[PDB]
Amino acid sequence: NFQLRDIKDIKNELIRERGHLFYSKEFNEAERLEEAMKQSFSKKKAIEGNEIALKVLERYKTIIRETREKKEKTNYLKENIEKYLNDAEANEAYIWIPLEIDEVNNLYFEATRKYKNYDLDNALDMYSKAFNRAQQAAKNAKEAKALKETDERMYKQLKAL
Repeated sequence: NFQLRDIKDIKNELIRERGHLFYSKEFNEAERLEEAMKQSFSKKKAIEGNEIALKVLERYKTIIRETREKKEKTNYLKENIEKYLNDAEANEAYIWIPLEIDEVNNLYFEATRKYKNYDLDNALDMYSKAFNRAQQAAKNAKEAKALKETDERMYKQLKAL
């Protein structure tokens, strides 16, 4: 099981991940319930307080578990965006599809502004759009490149032979 200290520690960790900022509503709610538990204990009702305390622990654990989950998903999308933007830049993307590359850089930027305003959910949506368009960008860069190689390789033969 657990004790009073257990909450101190979980709550400390949650603050350390800025859980209270990413989920300020659910954090106000768990803090209101922590008060209730404190009244219980001070009014000498250990069973009632302990019954509330098991909940406060789980309300606090949810906030970190989900903060962590989306943090990890967020920086997976980030690393993959840079990976496919590389693959696209390697395939002449600033020749054939430069404005497609700008859109991605812009989506990624605006997603980071959302992330910094502690809006994990909308931040993740725009990082997912940016991801989808990095994939699409990498593809269109290859297809475009391959097309140019074919057209100039025909056209060399025609104009001489």
